Amino acid sequence: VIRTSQLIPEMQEAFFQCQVCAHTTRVEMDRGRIAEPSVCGRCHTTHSMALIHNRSLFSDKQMIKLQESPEDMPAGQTPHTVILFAHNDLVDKVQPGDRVNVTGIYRAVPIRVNPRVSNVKSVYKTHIDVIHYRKTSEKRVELLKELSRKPDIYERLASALAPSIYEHEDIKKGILLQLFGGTRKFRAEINILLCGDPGTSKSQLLQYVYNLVPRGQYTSGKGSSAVGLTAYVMKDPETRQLVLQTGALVLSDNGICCIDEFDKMNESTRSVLHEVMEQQTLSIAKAGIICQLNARTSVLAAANPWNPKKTTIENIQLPHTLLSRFDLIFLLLDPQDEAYDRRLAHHLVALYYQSEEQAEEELLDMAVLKDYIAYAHSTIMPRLSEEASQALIEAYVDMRKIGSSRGMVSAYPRQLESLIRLAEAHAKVRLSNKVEAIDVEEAKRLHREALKQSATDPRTGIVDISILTTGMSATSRKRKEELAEALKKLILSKGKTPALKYQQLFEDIRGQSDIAITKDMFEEALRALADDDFLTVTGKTVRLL
Amino acid sequence: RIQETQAELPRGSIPRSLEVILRAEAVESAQAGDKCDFTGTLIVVPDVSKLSTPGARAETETEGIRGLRALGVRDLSYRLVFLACCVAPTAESIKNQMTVKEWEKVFEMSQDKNLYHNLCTSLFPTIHGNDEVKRGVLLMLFGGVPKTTGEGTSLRGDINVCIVGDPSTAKSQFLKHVEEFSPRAVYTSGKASSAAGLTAAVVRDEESHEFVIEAGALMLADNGVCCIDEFDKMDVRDQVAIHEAMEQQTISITKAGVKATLNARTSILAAANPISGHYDRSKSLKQNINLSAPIMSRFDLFFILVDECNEVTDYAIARRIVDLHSRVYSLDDIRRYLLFARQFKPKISKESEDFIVEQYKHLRQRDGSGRI
Amino acid sequence: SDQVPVGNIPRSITVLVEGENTRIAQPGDHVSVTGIFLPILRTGLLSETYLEAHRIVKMDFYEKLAASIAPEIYGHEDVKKALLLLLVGGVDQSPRGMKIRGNINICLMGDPGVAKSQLLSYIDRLAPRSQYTTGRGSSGVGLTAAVLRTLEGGALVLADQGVCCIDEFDKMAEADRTAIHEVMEQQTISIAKAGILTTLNARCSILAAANPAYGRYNPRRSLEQNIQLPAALLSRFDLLWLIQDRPDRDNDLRLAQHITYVHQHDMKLMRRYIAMCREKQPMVPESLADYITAAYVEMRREAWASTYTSARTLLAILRLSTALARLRMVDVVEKEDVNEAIRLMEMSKDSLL
DNA sequence: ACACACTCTCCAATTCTCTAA
DNA sequence: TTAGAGAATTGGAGAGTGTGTTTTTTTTTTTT
Ligand SMILES: [Zn+2]
Repeated sequence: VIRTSQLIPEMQEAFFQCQVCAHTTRVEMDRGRIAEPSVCGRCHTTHSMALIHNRSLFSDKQMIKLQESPEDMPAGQTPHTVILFAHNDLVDKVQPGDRVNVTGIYRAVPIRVNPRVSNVKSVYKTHIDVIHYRKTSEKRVELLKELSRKPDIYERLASALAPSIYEHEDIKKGILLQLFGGTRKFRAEINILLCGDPGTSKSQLLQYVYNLVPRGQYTSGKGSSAVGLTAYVMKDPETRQLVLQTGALVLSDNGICCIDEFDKMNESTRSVLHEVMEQQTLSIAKAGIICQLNARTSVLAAANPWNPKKTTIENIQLPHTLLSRFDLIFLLLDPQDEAYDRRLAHHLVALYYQSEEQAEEELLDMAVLKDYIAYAHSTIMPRLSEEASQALIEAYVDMRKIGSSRGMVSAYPRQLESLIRLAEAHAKVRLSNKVEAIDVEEAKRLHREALKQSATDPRTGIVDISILTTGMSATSRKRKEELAEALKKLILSKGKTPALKYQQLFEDIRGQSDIAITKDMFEEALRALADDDFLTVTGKTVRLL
Repeated sequence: RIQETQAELPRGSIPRSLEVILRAEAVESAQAGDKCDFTGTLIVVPDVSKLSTPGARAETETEGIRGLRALGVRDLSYRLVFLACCVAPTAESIKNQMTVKEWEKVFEMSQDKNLYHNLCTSLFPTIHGNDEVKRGVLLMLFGGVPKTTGEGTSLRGDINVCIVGDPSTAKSQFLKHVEEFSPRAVYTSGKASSAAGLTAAVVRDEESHEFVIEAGALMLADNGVCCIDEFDKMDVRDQVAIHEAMEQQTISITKAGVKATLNARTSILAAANPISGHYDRSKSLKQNINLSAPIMSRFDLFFILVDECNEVTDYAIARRIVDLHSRVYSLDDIRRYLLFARQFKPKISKESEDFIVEQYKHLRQRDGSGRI
Repeated sequence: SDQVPVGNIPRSITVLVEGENTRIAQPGDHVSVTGIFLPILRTGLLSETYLEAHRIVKMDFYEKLAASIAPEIYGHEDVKKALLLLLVGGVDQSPRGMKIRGNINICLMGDPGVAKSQLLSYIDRLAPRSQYTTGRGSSGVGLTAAVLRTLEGGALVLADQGVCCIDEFDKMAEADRTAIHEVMEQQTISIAKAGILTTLNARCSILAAANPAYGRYNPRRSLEQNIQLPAALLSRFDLLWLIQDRPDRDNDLRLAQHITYVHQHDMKLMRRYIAMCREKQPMVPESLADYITAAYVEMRREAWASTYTSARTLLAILRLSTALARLRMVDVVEKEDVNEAIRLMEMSKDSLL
């Protein structure tokens, strides 16, 4: 199927009323022709009978357009098409893009040369008159209850995800927790980010989880993508009237939205994404249309730059304003392990011989997992316990204490929200109406592991929170400050002169430094000293204030 | 023209739309973007271009009906329309709305003791400490009386407030909280989510390749309150336009095909980050922040928020958060009282002039002794 | 076109087919037509005409076949074998939707003015179903299909059960790159006739020719720095070969003698061989899978010790070894096929240095 | 060349009147 | 009492007349 028309009304029985004396009569009609009365039989006055449109009797019709499917084509040719008409009961049963088998009567009709003239052409037009077309529980609850009461159900449900991926268990657990989510002020849903080299299996993983949830959506940050992240207004190709096209983020409200090549989206896209993830709504003001939309959606993103000398945010393009919103962040790269390659190749060989003897079992577990998630989502609301409250408070205190040795901040309320959401999701996986220490200890484990992998400074082997809140290691900050002080001292040592040449200062600094200072570093130091009201840069000359 | 609301659209489907007809007293009661319920009847409308009459002629993959005298040898086709008989959303006004209960409540508030602190507590119950900020932001809601000088120039009414602080702490809470409380308010940022940004912009309309305007945040926030986040990082184009918008409360455009003066009558509450994230407690605000002196001189009040890792304070904040998750005046009382209070237009007394001029003189000579 | 007089635009004529003469003719096909020439009936004294049709008339083995490819060109022995296996192809494995495709795809990186044009045009001439295009986006129709006032054309479309060749690939645009990416993934395309989302077959294999951004290739820099396509799609190709060449007295004299001699003064068997041998779809036994596992992990150990190796490498080895097994009249892959594929993929790196 | 709108004419149907069956 | 012929008025069957009828170069704003 390619396109479907709006619904068309169609006449069945005309209603005629006399203008002179209000007498009425009905006319059953003949293959499209109406037998209009010439005279009112009651009052014998000619040309006095009028057709009353809204008193007549009508029926429904629709026009559908269909194309031959790509498999049965001759090589290299373009496809053929036909027009179908469907009446009464069948009038709205298909939508564009899907595929059908149809039975009908093959009709043929003449066409007129012009709307005024009554001559007809000698070559007829044909269409299909549709008659039929075909498209190509307590037991479950008790099974789910028994399965949920089985030990290590959290590991089992996580293991069920993406059988093509053999080792990334804690990532699967994080994705499972995102699918379960918290419950309803504060944003209850979870956002996850995947980072590392291109060509890794992350896009396949997005496409896998996309296919597991009813309200799911999938698109790319590239401009070539099939549907945009931004809402817009356009003219209908049929009527040429305006229609409002909401973006993928709006459509995935109360659902999961998978985004690919996230790293190379443009600034306007980043801005609207920031708005959506902070406010959970989207604002529009264009062409006379002014409104606010609900856009409470769960984001799952895959990103790219590997370079171990620098942390994730230091390698990839995007700002800390966005990266600081994900509840957890994961990194994917090769381990350079012989046993890992051997196991991966062995799993690949097993997949080469993949067979119904286990494909059916994985399919059954997938169906049961869909039922498990749907049931849990439909009824379960985890609520706080004294043990969980104590453990969560202690976790926040641990993170504040971790910064105390450096005399600095290392926790703030958003971190505690991530722990709470993860603990609620873990409680819901157990089908528990109470969130409890079992959930919090696992939430601490996942959060600590995520901090270790995402926010370690590779220059020291220690988690540096300023990486996640400013985009750089504190090492970079110290180096920039030291460079600015060295530059200031160099200018002061030549302070008898009001203007110094840019290239001369670059050569002075680079001749006195151990680091091979770049043009960007030198200019950032100059800009810092200009913001400090110490100097003004006028082209190739640096001048004192 | 109407369209299926977001709640009804079945997954993967394109939206359907319908033509609605309004008559007599119901006319111009709905604007584009509104969501409403319509009551009436579905009707069938013919193609009027192919009928003929003694008064007027006919103008001229489907076929219509045939065989009426008025239709000649042409054929006639119909379309669906919805005729709506009714449509509804899906000073004296105060006297009409306030019952004796509301009158008694605003009277009790007028007679209340330490009402200032009571309203601070009632409007900002979640906040900890920082009373000066609460008093300052509360006063902004009451504004100030605008005045027109006899020669036609006018004097500014609204106050503007600025809050600078560390990304870890309270400044974001105030913005989102007052936005949730207040009527007719806008939240945005210096890194705006549209081509217009904070002030009006020009765009070419492809229906004629003709230049037209598009509204920015400060136009939509006219007669309201505007909340701007990450104000330290902003486009230069908007930054120049803000110079006029802050004091003259208007925006002026003069480009190809467009010449206009636009209103921007607004109270602004801005939030900003100091350089290096944490505020340097040893240095002035002017050394800490990114803003230039002309913009900075516009605001009537400034405040600074910066953290330190005191164990008891951290433990108290954590317990407050987890307790909130575990669970004097209502917001509607504040709304009703505020709308009552804003009808007063108090004068300055003759004796107050002496104190005002004295205090300004004292401030000026202090500034001259060690700009205002 | 060759019948048009100098400095003129070619003309066209309408032909009406009726009765038992229908469905003979095809687009793009040479024909000779017998008919009656008549004027069209109105509903001025000047009138259009057409031709009323009465009749329409249309106008070992491995080393031997390897040596038969491009004999005009000296050397490049294993490159010719790579192109042979490109024409033969591997097998679509199709295990219950966990698809591995059999089509080989390769890319040639050439120094300025090097002999690759002769080899490329030889494969273009040789192949029984193929097409050619150039990346500059010329005034004609593009890589994908296009619309006129019905849909038509496109190099990716017109080569379907065959191989398509792209020239000066490095000058492609983002539209071209996304089109190639979509063909590599789904082997189908989309073009909108009138806003409708029509879609169209593109089942063919791809052969790419590219040139460095400036001058000769530099061995001191990576191929990404030299050719400057993005690594994501550039690494799709099963094999990459740098066609580098330089002056020498005897070889230049031999070439000059050949060119001046040319200026002064069985494909049917090959096609039948590839027709009969490509009927095979050879499997692998578990012993060969274990052997490939050991070989692959050892190869990746050396690759990181000496990185580029990935799952794509393993599937390339499978494709070329199965393709060689198809070149033999044998129902299964064997050790020698894996070894041949391994030395071919291994030695290809030597062309870059 | 092929359709509406308008104007106009002549032929013979319907009733009055006188007459025969 | 029932029915047919000769004269007068009127309806409408029919004819005649008048008229209508994708594909290229250049500017402007804002995005890069
Ligand atoms: Zn009547």
